[PDB]
Parts: sequence; C-alpha cells; structure tokens
Amino acid sequence: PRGSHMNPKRIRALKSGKQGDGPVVYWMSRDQRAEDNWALLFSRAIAKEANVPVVVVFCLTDEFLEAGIRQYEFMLKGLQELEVSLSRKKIPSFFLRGDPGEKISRFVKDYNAGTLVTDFSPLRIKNQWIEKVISGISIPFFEVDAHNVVPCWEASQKHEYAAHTFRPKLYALLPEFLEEFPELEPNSVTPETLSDVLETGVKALLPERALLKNKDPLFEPWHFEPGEKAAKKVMESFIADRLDSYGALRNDPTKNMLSNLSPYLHFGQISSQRVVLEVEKAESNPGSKKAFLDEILIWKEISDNFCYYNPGYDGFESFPSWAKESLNAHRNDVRSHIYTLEEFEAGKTHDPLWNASQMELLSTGKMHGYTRMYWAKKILEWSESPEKALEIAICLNDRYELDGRDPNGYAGIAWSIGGVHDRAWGEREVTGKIRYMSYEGCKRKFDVKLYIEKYS
DNA sequence: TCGGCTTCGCGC
DNA sequence: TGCGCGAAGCCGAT
Ligand SMILES: Cc1cc2nc3c(=O)[nH]c(=O)nc-3n(C[C@H](O)[C@H](O)[C@H](O)COP(=O)(O)OP(=O)(O)OC[C@H]3O[C@@H](n4cnc5c(N)ncnc54)[C@H](O)[C@@H]3O)c2cc1C
Repeated sequence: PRGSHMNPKRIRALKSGKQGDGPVVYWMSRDQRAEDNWALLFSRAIAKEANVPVVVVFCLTDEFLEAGIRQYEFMLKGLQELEVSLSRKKIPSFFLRGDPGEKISRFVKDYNAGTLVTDFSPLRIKNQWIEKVISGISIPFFEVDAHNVVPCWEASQKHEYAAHTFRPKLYALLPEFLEEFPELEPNSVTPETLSDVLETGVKALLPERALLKNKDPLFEPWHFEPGEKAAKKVMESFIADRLDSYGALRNDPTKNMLSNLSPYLHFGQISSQRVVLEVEKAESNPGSKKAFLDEILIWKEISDNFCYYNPGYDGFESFPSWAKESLNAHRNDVRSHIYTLEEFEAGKTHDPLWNASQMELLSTGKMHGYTRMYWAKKILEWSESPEKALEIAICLNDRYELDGRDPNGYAGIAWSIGGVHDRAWGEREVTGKIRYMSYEGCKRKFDVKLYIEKYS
C-alpha cells in the first residue's frame, strides 16, 4: 500500500472490506513509541494516500490488576511522554478503558474510521481481541510487525526447535529487513486524561504491594526512568561504556554490564531494530558485538516464534517430547525441599544465592539474566510437580519483572524448566534430563558472595 | 548416518 | 581466569 522505503512484507491484511472515507486509526498496543515505529509509519502512509489524518488509540485493559505499581507507573509515565510527542506532530491520541473487543469496535464506528491498523503480538490475549474486533467492524484491518526486525510470519513458517535452526534463517533475511527508518511526517489535517487513570490505577493496587516488615515497600523506582527519550540514553550509554566488555562480563551479575534495555523493549518504548542499527555500526569487540546481536535478534525473535506457533506456550504441553517423558518419569522422585508460592515470593529458601536473586527481582524489578536461569531452574527442583514449577515461575516473573508478560519471559521460563530451545543433559534427580545449575557452578563463574551481600 | 548445536558441570 | 570435556536429543544438509 504505497510508499518506497516501506517493505510490504511487514504488513498483512487481517480482514478485507471497503476503505472508509474517514481517518486511519492506529490501534497501538505493544510498540509504545513515536519514532522508529513501522506500525505508526505504515498508518501514516495509508493516511497520506487517502488524504485522511492518522489517529492513535490505546485501550487500557483490566489486566493491570495482575501487574502491580512498578509496571503500571512505568507504562503510564511513558504514555504521558508519548502523548506530548504525538501532539507535536499533530497526531491526536485517544486513551480508552475497558474490553478492547468492544471499545475498539465502538471507537471506529463513533469516529467513522476508514482503516484500522495495529501492531503485532503473539500473545493469546491479543488474538482474542483481534477476532472480536473483526466481527464488529466493516473497514479493512491491517497488522504491522513493528517489534521484530524481520517479520515474525516471514522469518519462519513453523516453530523452530533450537537457535541453530533459526540463526541462518534470520541472518539470511537481515540485508533485506535491516534498514533505516523514515521520519514520521506530521498530520496535515488536525481532526480520557491520563493523570486520572494513574491515580485510580494505583489506588486499586496499593493493597497488593510488596512491602517489607516496617510497611516499607521494596520496589526502588529510581533505577529505570521510563519513556522514549530515556530509552535512547540507556542505549547510548550501553554502546559507549558497556558494549566493549559485554561479551566477557555478560554472565557476571556483580558487574552492571548489561544493556538494561528489556523494560523499554517490552513496552515498545525503543525499537529493537534501531538498537541493531547502532550496534552494527559501532566499533567494539567483535566477540561482544556478535554476542549482543545474538541476544536481541536470535533469542528475542525466537521467543515470538515460540509463542506465535505454540498457543500453549505457558503450559507443560509446549515442552519437547524428550523433556515431557523425562519430567513425567521423575514425578515420584523425593524432592530435597518443597516450597510454596509464598515461600518462593518472600525469598525464604535455604539457598542464599537464590534468595539474593529473588531480592534483586523484588527491589529493582529487573533481575540479572544469568541469575534468571538459576532462579527458574531451582523452582523446578524445589516444587511438588513440574506443573507447579511452571506456575510459580510465571507468576513471580510477570508480577515483579519490568519486562514481564513478554514472549521472552514465557520462552525463557520454558527454556529453563522445559528445555525448550535446548537439548538433553545428564540424568539427575527430580529434574531428570533437564539442564541442572548448581551453587558451585556459579561460584567458579562469578563472585557469588558479592551478589548475596548486595541484596541481603 | 553422523554432525556439532552455549547462555551447563568440573578438572588443569 | 581460559580450555577442556563428559553427557544426551533431534534437526538438517545429506
Ligand atoms: C527464566 C527467565 C525469565 C526471563 N524473563 C524475561 C522476561 O519476563 N522478559 C524478558 O524480556 N526477558 C526475560 N528473560 C530473558 C532475559 O533474561 C532478559 O532479556 C534479560 O535478562 C533482560 O536484561 P538485558 O536486556 O539488559 O539483557 P541483554 O544481554 O542486554 O539482551 C538484550 C535483549 O536481548 C534479549 N534477550 C537477551 N537474552 C534473552 C533471552 N535469553 N531470551 C529472550 N530474549 C533475550 C532481550 O530482549 C534483551 O532485552 C528471561 C530469561 C529467563 C531464563
């Protein structure tokens, strides 16, 4: 649909129909940003072709009640900065509240929309909203992959088993899809308050907060400043200060050598393609550049491939055949320890390293990547059943992680607990053939003592 | 029908 | 600290 620096493989028609005479509505959801947004840039191209304005809509769902203050305040503060950014380009933003299956369908008919466009997300709750809006509208409905560099439906046509089967497929399409972004043109035709949704949003989640003994809450919101502008600063500080020694200090949680980009990448406050653009042009360690590109391109986009082609990505059914047979054969094995969800949540286990990992999760909202594997694997070893292990790990992840409720989370937890995108290993107690990670293995990799004392 | 796929453990 | 190095399945160029 028109344009030259616009790859049509990023667009796919979700429903046919006659193009209305009204404005193009962009149902933004996953990629909350003004710049470097294919879904917003595509909506402008269709809007410019029909001589209609482009409008952005956002439907705040009732699923923030399963997500606390740390994820609500991080999202809402970025939406307030986004509203000012879109207003500078004369693009109005409308913020709705309720079921998107009924609010979006009511919004298009009331505003007399001509074409509806939205971003891509492989989550189950998004596929239900889409089908509910297709049966309630009469205008064409388009969908853009603005999160992945290579469109999810174009990178692979099936669920990829491991990373070595997905790496040559992704890198073969890189010269075509890795491109610069055109500047968002402003509107030529101008035609709820967020401060109130934030006040009414926190007061409902105040009782469900994580507090210490003296009613002192555990979350430290000064570690990550939300917003599109702040997300660019974290990227700039990563390339100049942390990219050189990233390839060597990536498995050391005592060194702040990660990009710290996942909270902005999950909420779409920064484009992963823009990060790859700047990383590919920077002169750093070739081992560190290949190590970082392999995380934000291969592992990040294979998680979308895992959730898009496996509807039960958060269940035991999505595990490989060799894993399910191994975990079922070790269901009657005697567990050395058994902890409930409340014991895992408060970090009241016998392992000081695991408790230190959980304390970093509760206090900073972003637990180190290497400790996240030790964190989720110890849950499987100290639980009643593999089904309970998956339930506790997903619950604690999507509640305190700033990057929670993300395909990277479900695919990461499935990698540690169900061996997805991995292979079998030494046969062991309880965990069977799933890869085991011990306290002593982390002691030789990094100063474990420094990690415990930092988080009690 | 082999090949070498990490974010492993553990011994120089 | 790098470097080996067993121990286990299923994919993919054949
Ligand atoms: C049990 C478990 C749970 C996780 N929970 C989440 C989660 O809820 N949300 C989330 O976005 N990621 C999660 N991760 C992936 C990974 O832990 C985080 O991406 C990473 O820790 C975030 O910090 P970073 O961006 O500074 O890491 P970096 O080394 O700087 O990587 C940058 C980006 O690459 C991506 N990435 C890196 N590693 C992975 C990976 N193993 N899988 C998928 N993407 C990756 C991330 O998007 C990340 O933002 C989880 C992994 C595991 C094993």
